[PDB]
Amino acid sequence: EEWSTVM
Amino acid sequence: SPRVVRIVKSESGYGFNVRGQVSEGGQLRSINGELYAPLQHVSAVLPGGAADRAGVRKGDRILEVNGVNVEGATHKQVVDLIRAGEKELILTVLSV
Repeated sequence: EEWSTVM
Repeated sequence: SPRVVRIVKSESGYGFNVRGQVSEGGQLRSINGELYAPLQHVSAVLPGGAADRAGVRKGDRILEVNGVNVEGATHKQVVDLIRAGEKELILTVLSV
């Protein structure tokens, strides 16, 4: 389970 | 080799995406032949954004955020560390 977040 | 980059937010935030596991720890995997626990990585770099201008590249693995070791870290830990400063971010990254 991977998440991607905009920084 | 690992290197340190300093990034100051622009209009557009820092201009990168971070991707990786939700959990803590897990299966070891080498990066450039060096053994590590799972590492979050840079999944996107906004052209012309702050991260791009600091030399961050797609695929860079994140070893430290703001001087804190994030080997094996959860995604939340890394996101929260990136958010620690109001405008400045220091990363230790490893390009692949």
